[PDB]
Amino acid sequence: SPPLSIMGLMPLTKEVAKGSIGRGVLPAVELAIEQIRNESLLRPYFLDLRLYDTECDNAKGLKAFYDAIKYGPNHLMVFGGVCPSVTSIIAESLQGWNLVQLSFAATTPVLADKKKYPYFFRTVPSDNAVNPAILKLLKHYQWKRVGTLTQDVQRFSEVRNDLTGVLYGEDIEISDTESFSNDPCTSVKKLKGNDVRIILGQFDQNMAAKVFCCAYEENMYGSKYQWIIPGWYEPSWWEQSRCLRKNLLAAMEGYIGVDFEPLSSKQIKTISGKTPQQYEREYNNKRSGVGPSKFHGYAYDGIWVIAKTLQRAMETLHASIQDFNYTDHTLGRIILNAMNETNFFGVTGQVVFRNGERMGTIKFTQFQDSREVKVGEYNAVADTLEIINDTIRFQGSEPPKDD
Amino acid sequence: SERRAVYIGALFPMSGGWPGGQACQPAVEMALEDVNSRRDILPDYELKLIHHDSKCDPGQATKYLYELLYNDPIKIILMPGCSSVSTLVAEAARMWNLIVLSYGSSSPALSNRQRFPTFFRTHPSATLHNPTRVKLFEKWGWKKIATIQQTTEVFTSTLDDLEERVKEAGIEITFRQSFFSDPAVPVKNLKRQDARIIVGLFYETEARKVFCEVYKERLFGKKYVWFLIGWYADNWFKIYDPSINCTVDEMTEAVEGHITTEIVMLNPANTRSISNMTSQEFVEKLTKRLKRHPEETGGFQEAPLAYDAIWALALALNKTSRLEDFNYNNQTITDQIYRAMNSSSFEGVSGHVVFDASGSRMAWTLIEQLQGGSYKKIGYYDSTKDDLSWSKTDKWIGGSPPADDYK
Ligand SMILES: *[C@@H]1O[C@H](CO[C@@H]2O[C@@H](C)[C@@H](O)[C@@H](O)[C@@H]2O)[C@@H](O[C@@H]2O[C@H](CO)[C@@H](O[C@H]3O[C@H](CO)[C@@H](O)[C@H](O)[C@@H]3O)[C@H](O)[C@H]2NC(C)=O)[C@H](O)[C@H]1NC(C)=O
Ligand SMILES: *[C@@H]1O[C@H](CO[C@@H]2O[C@@H](C)[C@@H](O)[C@@H](O)[C@@H]2O)[C@@H](O)[C@H](O)[C@H]1NC(C)=O
Ligand SMILES: *[C@@H]1O[C@H](CO)[C@@H](O)[C@H](O)[C@H]1NC(C)=O
Ligand SMILES: CC1(C)CO[C@@H](CC(=O)O)CN1
Repeated sequence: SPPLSIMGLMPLTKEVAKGSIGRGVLPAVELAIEQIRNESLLRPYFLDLRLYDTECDNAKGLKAFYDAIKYGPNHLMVFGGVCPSVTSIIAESLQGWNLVQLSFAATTPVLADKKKYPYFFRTVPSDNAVNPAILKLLKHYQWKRVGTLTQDVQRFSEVRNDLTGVLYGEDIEISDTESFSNDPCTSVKKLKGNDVRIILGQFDQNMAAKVFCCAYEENMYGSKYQWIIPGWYEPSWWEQSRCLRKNLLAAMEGYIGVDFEPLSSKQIKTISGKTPQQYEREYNNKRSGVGPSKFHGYAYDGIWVIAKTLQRAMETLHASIQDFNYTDHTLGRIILNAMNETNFFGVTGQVVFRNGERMGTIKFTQFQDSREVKVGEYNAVADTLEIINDTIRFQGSEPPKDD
Repeated sequence: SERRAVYIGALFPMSGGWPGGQACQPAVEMALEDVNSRRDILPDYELKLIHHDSKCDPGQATKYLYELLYNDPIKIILMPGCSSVSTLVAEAARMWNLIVLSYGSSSPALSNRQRFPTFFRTHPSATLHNPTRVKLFEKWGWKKIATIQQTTEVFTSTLDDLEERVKEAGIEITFRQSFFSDPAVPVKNLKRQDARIIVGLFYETEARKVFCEVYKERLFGKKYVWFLIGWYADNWFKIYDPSINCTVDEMTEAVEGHITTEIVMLNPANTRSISNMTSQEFVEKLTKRLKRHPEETGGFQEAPLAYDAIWALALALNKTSRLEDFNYNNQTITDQIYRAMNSSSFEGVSGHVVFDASGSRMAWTLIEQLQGGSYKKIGYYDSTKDDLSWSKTDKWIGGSPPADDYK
C-alpha cells in the first residue's frame, strides 16, 4: 500500500486564535479520509495527509512549509492555508516545487490572481463572491440606484473595488460612494443627504454597531431603507456609545446579511453517498468537545477534490507517482489539469472551479427582531437566486424604492 | 594557520522591476576580493558568497531562500536586493537567527523593528527624502503644503512619514490627493483648492500622465512649485508615450522649475574611503567587470551601496570574531553581530556609512531644479547633522520663490 502524501498546512495550536479553524475542520477531514480508505477509491495507494502547524504566522508558516519539504515525505500537493498573509506567501511560491494547492478557508480576493498564484485553488468562495449574489438581489427587487459604505481596511476596500466591475454594464447606479476609518457618522449623514435608500455596507463587526447607531440618529432605517451588509458576524454581535440597545435593534431591523453557504440545503446524496444533512450529523458526532467550524464542509469537500484529482492523475499516467520529487514539472501540470476538471456534488453543493476560484453558494440572511434568519440563496454556477417565499419581510406594503 | 570560510547568502535581482543585481553582484564580488586581501580586516576568516537570481520576485526568492537555508554550508548573513524580496527574507529570518542586510531596498515599511528584528540596509529608506523636503520648506518659509500620490505602498508610507515630520516643524498638509493609474481628478482638485507648494510621489510612467494634466490645468508657472523624486531617467518628460495627449514642448513647459530630491549613492568628493579607492576608481574598476555598458547595467547607481554593505559586514564581523560555531538555533552570535552592525561608522565608496535605530542607512540627499529643460544641482542635505550645502544656482520666475497662499 504505497502512500500519496499531502502537505496539510493550517494553524493547529490552542495559543493561536485561528487554531480553532484548523482544529474545527480536522474531524471533517478525518471522516473524508476514513471513507476514501475503506472504499479503496485510490487503490493500490492510500491518502497520506501530513499535518504541519503554520501558527497563523508568516515566519513560522514558511519554516513549517520548508521543514515539510526537507524532512517530510515527497508531497504531491498542498492542502490548506488559512491565514491570508501566510497562504499568499506559500501560494506565490508553489511553482518552485511544482505543488498544486487547495485551500478550504483562505477567502482573500488577492488569491484569484492567476499571474501571481497559478498553482492555487480553493473550495471556499472568496470575499468578492458576495458581489454577483448582491447583483441578483438588486435585479430581483428592481433596485437600480445604490449607495456604498466601506471601512478603509483592505479586507473591505477589496470587496468595494470588485463591486465596480460587477455593476458595470448593468442597470445599476452607485449614486454615492462613502469611506470611513474610525467613525461612520459623517459618511452616514452624506448618504442620507444624497437621499440614498439601498446601502451596500462593507465593514467589520465592531464598526457595524457604530453604523447602525448613526443610521438610527439619521433615521436611515424602516420602510424606506435597505441595508445589505456582511453576513459573517458572530451571533449576538450587537449585544457584546450614544445609542441604546433598543434604538440599535430598531435601526438593525430588516438588514440583509451576505456570506458563503456553509453546507448545501438540498436533501440529495453527495459523492460520498451521504446527504449534506447526514454528513452534518456524522461531523457533529466525530467533533466531540472540539468547537465546530463553518469551513468544515469545505475541508470535507476539499479531501474529495484531492482524491478525485489523484484518481484522474493516475489515469493520465496509466494512459501512457513514486518518482515524483518537487522536480517533476510534468506531474505538477497533470495534477493541475486534473483539478481544473473538478465537477461533483459535495456537502457544500456542486464543487466546480472557474480559474482556481470556487463557483459555490451565497447565503442571504435578514435581521428579524432578535437574530439573522436565512431568506435565500445564490447559486454562482447557474447565476440564479432563490428567495425563501414567506421569510423575507419589509416594514412597508412593498419593498423600498431606490429613490 | 588555516583561514576558516564564512558564508553570505545573497539574492540578486538580474531581471524584474529593479534589475539591480546586474551591477550589484560584481560590486559585491569586488568588495569580497578587497576585504579578503586586507589582513587587518578578518585575518582568521575568508568571506565567501553563495548567491541566486531572485528576478526581483518574492515567489522566486522563496525557492532560493529554502536553497540557502536547507543546504550546507551554514550562512551567517542574508543579503537581498529588492524591497519585496527583503520584506519576505527579513520577516522569515528570525526563525533561523539571521541578520539581513540589504543593498537595494528603499521601502519605508522595512524600518519596522517588531516585524524585521535583524534587518539592516546600506540603501536608505524612501523617507530620507522627507527631512530634505521639510528643510526646503523651512528655507523658503512655507507652512502650507499639498500632496499628490500614486496608490502604491511606498508612496503611502512616504507621505505618512511626511505628515509626522511636518508637524514637528510647524508646517501643515493642506490637501492630500491620490490616483491609481489615471491622474486627471487629483490634478483638477489641486487647481480647485488653489494649491501652490505640491509634493508629487509616483513612478516615471505616472509622472508623465501627471505632468500632461498639469499642463492642461495650467498648474505650472511662477505660482507653482513641484517637489518630485530625483531618480527618473534623464529627459523623462521628453519620452514618447502613446497614452499621452501632450507634446515634448508642452511637457517641457509644465516641468520647468520643479525641485527633485535623491539619495547620494556615490561620494561627490575626490577623497579615499576604507578600501583606499576614490569614487571615480570604483566606477572605473566596476565598468571593467561588466559585460555591458554602465547605462545598460541595472543598479549601476546602487552598486556603491552593495560594495559598502560587504565592508559594513566585514567590519562588524571583525569587531566580534567564534564565527565557525554559528547555528540557526542559536541567537548568541546573531546578537553580537547586530550590536556590531548597529555601531557601524566608516567611510565607504557611497560616503559615510551609519544606520539609524531601525537599521536604515543615513545619507546625504542631492537637491536639483529643472532649469531650462535640464537639472542643475542646487544643493545637498545632511539629515543627521542638519547641514545644508547651498550653491547659489536656484532660479525662479520674477526673481524669487512663490508663497504657499493668496498673497
Ligand atoms: C592609496 O592611494 C595611493 C594609491 O595610488 C595607486 O592607485 C592604485 C589604484 C594602484 O594604481 C597603485 O598601483 C598606485 O600606487 C597610494 O599612494 C602611492 O603609495 C606609494 C607608497 O610608496 C607611492 O609609491 C612610491 O613612493 C615613493 C616614491 O613614489 C617611493 O619611496 C616608493 O618606493 C614608491 O616608488 C606612490 O607615489 C603613492 N602615490 C600617491 C598618489 O599617493 C597609497 O599608499 C594608497 N594607500 C594605502 C595602500 O594605504
Ligand atoms: C479548465 O476547465 C475549464 C472549464 O472546463 C468544464 O468544466 C469542468 C468543471 C469539467 O466539467 C470539464 O470537463 C469541462 O470542460 C476548461 O475551459 C479549460 O480548458 C480546462 N483546462 C484543463 C482541464 O486543462
Ligand atoms: C580588525 O579588528 C581588529 C580587532 O579589533 C582591529 O585590530 C583591526 O584594526 C580591525 N580592522 C579594521 C579595519 O578596523
Ligand atoms: C532609488 C531606487 C531606484 C529605489 O528603489 C530601489 C529598489 C527597491 O526598493 O526594491 C533601488 N533604488
